[PDB]
Amino acid sequence: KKLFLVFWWHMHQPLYREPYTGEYLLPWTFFHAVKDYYDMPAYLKDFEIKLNFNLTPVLIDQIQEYAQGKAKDVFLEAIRKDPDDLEKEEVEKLIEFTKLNYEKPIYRFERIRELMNKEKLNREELLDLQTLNLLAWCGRTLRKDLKDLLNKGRNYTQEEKEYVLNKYFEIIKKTLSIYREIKEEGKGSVSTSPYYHPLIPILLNPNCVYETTPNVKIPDFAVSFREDASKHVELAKEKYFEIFGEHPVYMWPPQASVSNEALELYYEKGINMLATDEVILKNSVERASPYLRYYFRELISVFFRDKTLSDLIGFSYHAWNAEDAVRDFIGRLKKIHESVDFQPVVFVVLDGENCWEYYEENGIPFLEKLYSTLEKEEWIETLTLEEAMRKEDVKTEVIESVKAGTWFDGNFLKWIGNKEKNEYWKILIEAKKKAKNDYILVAEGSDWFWWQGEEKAPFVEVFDKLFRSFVRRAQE
Ligand SMILES: OC[C@H]1O[C@H](O[C@H]2[C@H](O)[C@@H](O)[C@@H](O[C@H]3[C@H](O)[C@@H](O)[C@@H](O[C@H]4[C@H](O)[C@@H](O)[C@@H](O[C@H]5[C@H](O)[C@@H](O)[C@@H](O[C@H]6[C@H](O)[C@@H](O)[C@@H](O)O[C@@H]6CO)O[C@@H]5CO)O[C@@H]4CO)O[C@@H]3CO)O[C@@H]2CO)[C@H](O)[C@@H](O)[C@@H]1O
Ligand SMILES: OC[C@H]1O[C@H](O[C@H]2[C@H](O)[C@@H](O)[C@@H](O[C@H]3[C@H](O)[C@@H](O)[C@@H](O[C@H]4[C@H](O)[C@@H](O)[C@@H](O[C@H]5[C@H](O)[C@@H](O)[C@@H](O)O[C@@H]5CO)O[C@@H]4CO)O[C@@H]3CO)O[C@@H]2CO)[C@H](O)[C@@H](O)[C@@H]1O
Repeated sequence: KKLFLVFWWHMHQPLYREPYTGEYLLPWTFFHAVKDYYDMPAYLKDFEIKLNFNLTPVLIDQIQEYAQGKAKDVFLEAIRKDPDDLEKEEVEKLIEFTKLNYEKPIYRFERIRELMNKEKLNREELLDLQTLNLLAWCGRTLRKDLKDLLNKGRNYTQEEKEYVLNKYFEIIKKTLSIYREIKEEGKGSVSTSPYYHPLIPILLNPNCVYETTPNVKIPDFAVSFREDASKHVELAKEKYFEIFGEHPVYMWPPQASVSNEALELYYEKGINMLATDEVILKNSVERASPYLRYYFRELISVFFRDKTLSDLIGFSYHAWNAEDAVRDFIGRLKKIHESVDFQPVVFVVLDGENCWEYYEENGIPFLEKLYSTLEKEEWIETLTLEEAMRKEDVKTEVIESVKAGTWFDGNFLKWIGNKEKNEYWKILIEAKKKAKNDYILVAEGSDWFWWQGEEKAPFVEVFDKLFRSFVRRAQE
């Protein structure tokens, strides 16, 4: 009697490339590529487990541009420059970026504390500021290789900074290939999402938000987004085919977001399985175990993730010692194993790149110990998405209707419903009536709405500039 454990690590970045200047206005794709996007599937070279990955097509597009050397990244240009050539604005952005990340354990360099307590920075201090920002984002693979430079902690030279930069781009150049390799070798399945990570249920039917928040105000959706929702899925299939050589049969719905109409669209586009959140299961069916494979109207398979286990990794274990955390996780899995007489399927699904920066040493002690311990428990079998879809010795159930929602409180309020987020939908609705190209699809990404209408925070004005630029470019 095994416990079937399925990790599904979701990787995504919205499009940071401004269409009039061609510049990447934030560096987050670069930094998560060098820190997480190669390294997370690279664990499979050292550990004999299965791990699965979602790659959004807009993320793939950007990884390709960085690998090809065509991304003009304005933040990275300020890192690369000799400090004598830095503009004041570039120094301010570098300071602000450091202050944003200052308390994360991956920024735990004593020299960073020294630099942020200086009234004025000279050339050698700016070089350290540049290089330590780079090295803070070092991934597991190069943390071994650059150990000498990482332990120095200070007094970096321009030659050393450039050496780090070169190694980082080598990692990026190898990134799509490792996903293809682990897929071909049967070490994991790779899924994708509708192209720019939109909220498919709202595009199909904005009235679905009322199934969970009846009091919400939404704008007048005077134009149909139903064909765009189809296009997000179809273009994603095409990009996935280019990279991996088949049409994707698994997709991760952005924000775990589903609805009856969205599940029908996924089915019509040939998707055979997806996962969503336990809250939607609880919202939709009174008696429902999350350890079964569900069939929605016998059209498409659905798994509901184990929210507790996913949130332990996403929110709890960064504050723990690595062995405390792994013992706790294994203990919980054992309690599941002993709590039922069938073989449960346990889906652990969360973002694959956003939690590690809060862990000691980028979560490498935690993941190395977790994966080492998992692979040695005879009662746990980690599965690919393909194996979880096809496994016969699993329990199964039919469901006929779900209540539309997301993994954020089961509802859509993080993307719609207040004055500021509604104004973005209004801009998009008016833009859609006049849209001439696929930049309207870029503007439909969920990320723009997530950041809008929150309390002010550094750099979020850039998301607004991007969104509004895509909206304008869509009409030309
Ligand atoms: O603000 C202070 C904050 O600091 C830390 O949080 C940071 C976190 O450690 C880091 O991983 C990242 O979080 C990312 C995350 O990695 C992504 O996967 C993504 O999270 C989504 C998540 O996977 C989904 O399950 C869903 O999360 C829901 C939960 O299911 C709800 O239970 C609720 O979670 C709260 C949880 O119950 C509490 O124990 C507490 O830890 O706080 C949790 C969040 O408030 O709400 C969330 C939805 O917010 O949806 C997620 C969003 O798509 O995205 C995350 C970032 O949004 O960044 C965190 C900094 O924001 C520390 O862990 C926290 O305890 C602390 O409160
Ligand atoms: O009120 C302020 C706010 O403060 C804190 O947030 C700040 C972060 O700590 C800080 O790092 C920075 O956040 C950056 C982030 O680091 C950067 O990577 C980028 O985020 C990307 C994700 O990396 C990417 O995966 C994708 O995330 C999706 C994800 O795929 C999806 O599944 C789901 O989880 O939604 C995510 C959002 O759509 O896209 C985002 C970009 O959209 O950009 C971030 C912003 O620059 O800045 C934060 C704000 O200052 C606390 O986290 C927070 O709770 C407080 O609300």
